[PDB]
Amino acid sequence: TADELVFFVNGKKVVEKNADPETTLLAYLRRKLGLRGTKLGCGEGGCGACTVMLSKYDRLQDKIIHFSANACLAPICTLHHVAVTTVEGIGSTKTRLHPVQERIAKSHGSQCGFCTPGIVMSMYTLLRNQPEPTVEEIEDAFQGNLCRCTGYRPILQGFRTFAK
Amino acid sequence: TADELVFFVNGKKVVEKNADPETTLLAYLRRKLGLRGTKLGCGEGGCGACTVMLSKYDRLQDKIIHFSANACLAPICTLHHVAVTTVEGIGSTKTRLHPVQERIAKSHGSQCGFCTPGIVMSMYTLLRNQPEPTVEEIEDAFQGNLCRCTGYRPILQGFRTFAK
Amino acid sequence: PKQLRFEGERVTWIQASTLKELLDLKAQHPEAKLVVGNTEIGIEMKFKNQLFPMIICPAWIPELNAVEHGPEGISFGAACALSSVEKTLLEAVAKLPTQKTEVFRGVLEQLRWFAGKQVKSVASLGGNIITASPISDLNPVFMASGTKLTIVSRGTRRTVPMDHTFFPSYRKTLLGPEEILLSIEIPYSREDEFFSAFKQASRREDDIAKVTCGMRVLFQPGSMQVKELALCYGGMADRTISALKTTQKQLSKFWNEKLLQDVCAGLAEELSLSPDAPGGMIEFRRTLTLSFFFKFYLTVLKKLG
Amino acid sequence: DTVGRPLPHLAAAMQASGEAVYCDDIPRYENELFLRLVTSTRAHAKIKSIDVSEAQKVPGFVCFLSADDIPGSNETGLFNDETVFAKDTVTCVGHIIGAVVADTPEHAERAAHVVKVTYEDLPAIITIEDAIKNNSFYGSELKIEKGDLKKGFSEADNVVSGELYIGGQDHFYLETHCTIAIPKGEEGEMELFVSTQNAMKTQSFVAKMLGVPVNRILVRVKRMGGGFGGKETRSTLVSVAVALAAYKTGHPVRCMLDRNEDMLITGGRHPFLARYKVGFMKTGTIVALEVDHYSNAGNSRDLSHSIMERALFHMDNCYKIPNIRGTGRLCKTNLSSNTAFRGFGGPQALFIAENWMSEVAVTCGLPAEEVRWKNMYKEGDLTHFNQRLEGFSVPRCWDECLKSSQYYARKSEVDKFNKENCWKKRGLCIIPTKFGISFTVPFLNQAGALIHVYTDGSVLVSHGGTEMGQGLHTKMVQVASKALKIPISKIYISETSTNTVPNSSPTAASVSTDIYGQAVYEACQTILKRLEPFKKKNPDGSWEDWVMAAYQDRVSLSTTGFYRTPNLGYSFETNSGNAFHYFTYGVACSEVEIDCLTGDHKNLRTDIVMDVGSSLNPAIDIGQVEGAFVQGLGLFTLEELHYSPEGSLHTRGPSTYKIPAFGSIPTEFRVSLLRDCPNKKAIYASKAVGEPPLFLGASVFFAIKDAIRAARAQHTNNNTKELFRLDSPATPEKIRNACVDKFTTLCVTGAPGNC
Amino acid sequence: DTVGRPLPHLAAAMQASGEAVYCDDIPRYENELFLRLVTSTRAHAKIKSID
Amino acid sequence: YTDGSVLVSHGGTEMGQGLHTKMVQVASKALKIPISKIYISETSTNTVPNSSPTAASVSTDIYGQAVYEACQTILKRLEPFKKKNPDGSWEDWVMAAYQDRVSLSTTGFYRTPNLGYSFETNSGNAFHYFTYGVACSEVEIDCLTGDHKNL
Ligand SMILES: Cc1cc2nc3c(=O)[nH]c(=O)nc-3n(C[C@H](O)[C@H](O)[C@H](O)COP(=O)(O)OP(=O)(O)OC[C@H]3O[C@@H](n4cnc5c(N)ncnc54)[C@H](O)[C@@H]3O)c2cc1C
Ligand SMILES: Nc1nc2c(c(=O)[nH]1)N[C@H]1C(S)=C(S)[C@@H](COP(=O)(O)O)O[C@H]1N2
Ligand SMILES: O=c1[nH]c(=O)c2nccnc2[nH]1
Ligand SMILES: O=c1[nH]c(=O)c2nccnc2[nH]1
Ligand code: MOS
Ligand code: MOS
Ligand code: FES
Ligand code: FES
Ligand code: FES
Ligand code: FES
Ligand SMILES: [Ca+2]
Repeated sequence: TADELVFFVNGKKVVEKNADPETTLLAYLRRKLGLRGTKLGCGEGGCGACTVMLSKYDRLQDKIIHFSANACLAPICTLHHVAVTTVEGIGSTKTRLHPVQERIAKSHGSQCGFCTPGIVMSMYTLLRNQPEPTVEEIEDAFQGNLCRCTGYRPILQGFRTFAK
Repeated sequence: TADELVFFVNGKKVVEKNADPETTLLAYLRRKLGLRGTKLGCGEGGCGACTVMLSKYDRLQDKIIHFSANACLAPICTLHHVAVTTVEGIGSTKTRLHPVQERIAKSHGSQCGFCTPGIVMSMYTLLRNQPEPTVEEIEDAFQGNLCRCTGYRPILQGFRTFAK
Repeated sequence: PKQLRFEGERVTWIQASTLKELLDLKAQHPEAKLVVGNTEIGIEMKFKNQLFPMIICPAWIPELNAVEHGPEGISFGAACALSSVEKTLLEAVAKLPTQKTEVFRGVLEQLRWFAGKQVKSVASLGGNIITASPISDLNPVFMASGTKLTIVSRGTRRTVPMDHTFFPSYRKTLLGPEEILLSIEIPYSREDEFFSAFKQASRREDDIAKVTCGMRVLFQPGSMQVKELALCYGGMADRTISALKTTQKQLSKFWNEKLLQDVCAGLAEELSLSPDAPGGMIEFRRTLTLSFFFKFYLTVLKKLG
Repeated sequence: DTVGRPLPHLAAAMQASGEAVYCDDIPRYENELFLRLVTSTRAHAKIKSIDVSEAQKVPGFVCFLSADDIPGSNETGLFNDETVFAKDTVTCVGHIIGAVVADTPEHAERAAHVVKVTYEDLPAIITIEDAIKNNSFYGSELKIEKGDLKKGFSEADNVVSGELYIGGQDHFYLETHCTIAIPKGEEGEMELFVSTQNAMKTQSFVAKMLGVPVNRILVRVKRMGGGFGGKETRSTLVSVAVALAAYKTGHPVRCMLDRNEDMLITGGRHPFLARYKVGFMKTGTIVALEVDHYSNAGNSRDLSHSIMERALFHMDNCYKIPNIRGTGRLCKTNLSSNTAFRGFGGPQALFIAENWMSEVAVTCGLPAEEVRWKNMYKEGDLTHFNQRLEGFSVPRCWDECLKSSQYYARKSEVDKFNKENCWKKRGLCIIPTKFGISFTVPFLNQAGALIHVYTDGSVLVSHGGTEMGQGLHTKMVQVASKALKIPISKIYISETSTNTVPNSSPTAASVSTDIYGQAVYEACQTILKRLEPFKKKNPDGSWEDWVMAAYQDRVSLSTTGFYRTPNLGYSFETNSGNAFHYFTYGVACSEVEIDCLTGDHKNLRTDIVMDVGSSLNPAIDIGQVEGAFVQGLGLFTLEELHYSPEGSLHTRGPSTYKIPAFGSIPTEFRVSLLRDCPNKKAIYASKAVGEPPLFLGASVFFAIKDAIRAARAQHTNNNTKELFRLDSPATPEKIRNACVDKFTTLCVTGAPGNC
Repeated sequence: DTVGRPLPHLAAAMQASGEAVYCDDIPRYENELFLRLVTSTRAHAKIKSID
Repeated sequence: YTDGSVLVSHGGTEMGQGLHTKMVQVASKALKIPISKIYISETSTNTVPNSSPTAASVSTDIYGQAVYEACQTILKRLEPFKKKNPDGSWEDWVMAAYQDRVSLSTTGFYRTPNLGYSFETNSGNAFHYFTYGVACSEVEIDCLTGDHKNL
């Protein structure tokens, strides 16, 4: 005798009738839902390759709140009545890229590209909280995202255009 | 609340706790058991591409009886306590070929090779009932087995080597 | 919000809707593990291969998520995310007099280069405090400031200032087996009261040997004569520790060069490390403890001077 | 025609959208299983037993695989000194012993952890000093020796000598090792999908283990999320194990390593210990130099030998040294085997060099840029392995970098700051580099291509190189389009596979664009020659017109292309014959501020000028300048690997091992490509950019060492000609410890001492 | 040199054993779907609707 | 490959007629190596493009010529090493040619000569050659049923 876990991913309702307490969101996304845009880099919260946006009603603030999180650490069992947005939630070369995706691509902010969905989701999240951030706000958004390829310069530069 | 279906394939117990009366042994073997040497050529009993051997204990004869059958038409629901043998139960190039498999190959009895497992199981089933059969019996073995490629002569010739 | 129960291959998970439910559940299964952000328990389960058969998530409980302004300080529920703690403190700092926000500003300095946004958005206050890592960056600050801890079990409630006795041994706190941290009030600083917090910018072993500190002086009114002094350090032992021998010696002494020499002599001895202490970096760690105090000394003189 | 144009990485937009597929992003077969490796917890031990009782009870457990399950051979590795699975003895902590197969990777993890291995410890050797003491080496000493050392040491005003250690490095490719093996079921056939830079040795090694011909094994490599040399060889440790599980079960099997397994198992950059002795004039002119290099090679040979060779090739950096001896010894230790890492022994030898160079300047009391400039090769000069330097463009990079960095003016701002500030200091350093282009093994300097043109005019290029983010495929496409005279949108590269281009060299040594570029180019030339008659009869026709006519005339629209690098073959007996085809050059200027009380530092500004000949893609190439530079800043300043006494790696993820982050990069980060210098050795006059700019991150290291000399002048003594050992990485610990003052000595306390 | 010799078909042994993989014998991906054509029952006709 | 094993790929597909068996026999003969060193896995658009269907009975003719050509190319390349080492094995010449940065991979191609019939003018060859045969059969019919046996 056990409850159903109900949550949303890129706007679609997920009802999981047999949630295992030990299931992380990254494992569910990739291996149950088939959305492999979100990556495993470390499994320990350091690199942000598994970065998603989460949205929930904060029954206190009023407010739907939007924030980022590491999917490799997020138990799906915390996520009852929570909304997840992944890289595929924001746009695609099949329909239209999100402006975040287009800019990091055209600015040479992407090499191997493994770190890129994470950074796109940290940048996407900032924009949902602050559609006119400062340059300082843009840099600190990525405190939790690592890139081994680019030396970071081109990423910040492409995104400065979102500032003011 | 519904009963378990218990048969055997290639000596291995299958326990199907949820048998659909509509499931054929051909579909179950290929699509549930992962055993694809038994083939679909018609779904109506005329080509024998799907030929398997079945064995049951006869309560009366004592005797375990062996016969051939078209897996495309055999409901798995009729197979309770029946033992199935397919082309992969009798030999393989990874272990050792059964004489039948070796003979049809070396006689040039196999061109595209699609009818070959079913022909093998027809011949294997004959030999399992009559270890030294007649040339007459050899041929009637293959009444419900079609081959589009060979013109049949090499199959029969390669297999005559079992009479005498 | 109704309580939810999930069951896996090895683990039972209970999503508590209500404070009363949590305290009943913890009374029945005092060995049950709470999980809020999982930024610590997910590491233990994955990497240290701990199994916790019974998990209670108390994240939905208002209280535990409340932010309360009082006359002594700003109180945060234990399930509050470090991002919210951070947002509320920054707001307090921009709005109040410098002299009331001395402690809020060392909390903020420790949060500065702490993980990243993903971690801070889900890591709770309480999880940090009760994890009691030797290298927690917040525990030294809560200790040096006497941050008050409201602690509750089914039919008990107590509020205790954090002090050196809160951490008896490696990764243990002075909570009985049925108590939960409810809330944490981070104090305004008073007249004649100055606070600094510092950290080593190298971690190299999973939970040891990264120097981190909260430092607090309160002077007699209008003076440079010490009334209270607290210097607390992570990364110098298997727990957060306070240099109490050293600081007791400075009571009623004056903020000067001899005070500087006496504290540093006091520290070199009281926090001294075996040539074989876990973590290595024996001389660097000794030098940081003294060097972080020098910085505090010079800063305090500037807030005076 | 897009060559020379800043065209973004072809896959960039799909990478940003999460649509770009990496090995583990590949959907699973309904029957696909998961492998987890079982690995030594001991540095050197005999295996007494393995008990899998408890692992057998984990839901979904399939099997435990060990050395005895192997049909072909248990003998593996580039030099045949490794096991696939350790048999009787383990010889490092990540040493592969077996593998667990299960139905989920969660179940494979859970089962592997509960496998009981019983051991009996054996005397271990971990450090370079453990190994020298025990003469535990691979092979015999290697050497370049030109001139008379006892005699250069005798015309010499000053002789300085010392020891220097440089720490290793983890590749930290964002995507860890990953293989999928699909057993076909017929004839031994198996198709593998792998994050590897070396699909040929993956193919050979799997076939060898299985005891089947190479022609049975297809390896396909679409992309890696990073390689950095760490996937040039050690990928086979995963690939071979997963192939064996595929063989044994007859099901598809995958494994992607978790970060902590990856850092333990698959090795990294070699730690080097150097002992050096330099002789020089009061002038700073170098007269003799002797260096003995010791690399920590770990528990198998791998690529260690040729790493040591490239090191000795780079021991001069950019400096004419008339008398010179440099040896190299490969230490055999109980650690994970170390491997290729961007620069490939180059950054280490080149660091050792700027180190003694920095001392020469200090000893002579002269300005660093002067002692470096004075000692620089001149265009035409011979190196110590006797190769000539043609198009030696360092002096240009140098003068331009000094000017564009405003070096002389900033060196004064720096001295002004050091006078005004007691507890923080600033450092400034301008450092040159040259890096030799070619595999050091002549037979790896070969490359294939295979081009088809389809009857719509669409073109599929296949070459032997792999995409790991460097934009190889992008550059191959810009070339093919240039050479065929059609837009890039008509051309496509899908993947790398052993069935389209056989016998490929790893994608390594920074030469892929040169050698696949040539292969591709030649295949395009063959195709254009086949098309000439149709161009002739229809001069206004379109490419599609000529293709259809060629096809209807039964002219073949598919060809191989190939390239060998000419006139290569250096000798170690004889000390002669070209080691390299050419050299890439650059200069970097960096400025830092150190906090002398904490050991923290800020990277304030860096200016790089790099000679990359005529750039195929200025955007890709600048991007490589930047990323290589930032990875060398990691090596020299941040990245520190740390082991227990008994040989076990403590630093096994991002919380304990620190690669550069967003906020680690210089506040002002400026990179220029040297204009107007056509390179005639390589495709369309371009130069290898991959590994060359990495050692330029050492300019941050030497600016920090400069900041420290300024802190020691302040608090420790009055000797401005002092020499102090600063090892690499210059971590906060090393920096703080070096700024000797009232705190490091005791005080101030009042305590005598110092200082 | 086997040119001119009665060499058996290279795959015949595997065809006899049921190991030779024909197109439908290829394993399915976990998410693999199946298609069934919808076909005219009239020799010549306008399609007026499909429900 | 460097173990001396050969992978052959050609335009033609296997449908039971033993095409791959006959390309293996041709390539072995052309290379002068045992058939057991040569393998053909399958036919694909990324190895041989723009292929004709395997049809008109000509697959052995035209592929066997394409295979032969490419085998000749390999022999020409392996020649210098065979000369340098007359007494060694196939594997020795192959490894030798690899270390010497000789390419062990090539395409072949073949275009049937002198074809091209005109329906206006009624000239030019339609065919390359003709295959011929004769059969004699005996049958017995049942006049009362319409049945028959082929004797
Ligand atoms: C990448 C990364 C970087 C980090 N960097 C730092 C850093 O720089 N400095 C630092 O100090 N920390 C750091 N941390 C630690 C982090 O701040 C703590 O992991 C986190 O705050 C724990 O909170 P949580 O909600 O995630 O705890 P959980 O993992 O959910 O729980 C942790 C522990 O607290 C208990 N618990 C939770 N709430 C209560 C309660 N109300 N009463 C009693 N027990 C409770 C649980 O039982 C468990 O034992 C880092 C972690 C990560 C992943
Ligand atoms: N983004 C990215 N850039 C990279 C690497 C990588 O793995 N990812 N590898 C480096 C190394 S070690 C080398 S030699 C080259 C390899 O390819 P090239 O030969 O085309 O430059 O890329 C360099 N730049
Ligand atoms: O096997 C290798 N041999 C080499 O000589 C070499 N040189 C540079 C980079 N990788 C290399 N790899
Ligand atoms: O276009 C074709 N012309 C032919 O003669 C032919 N012959 C046999 C099979 N397909 C064929 N196709
Ligand atoms: O030679 Mo760059 O791949 S290691
Ligand atoms: O020519 Mo056979 O395909 S009609
Ligand atoms: S995978 Fe690295 S933080 Fe989640
Ligand atoms: S692009 Fe490779 S890690 Fe960022
Ligand atoms: S498939 Fe033809 S008889 Fe069963
Ligand atoms: S061999 Fe083709 S149908 Fe019998
Ligand atoms: Ca190396």
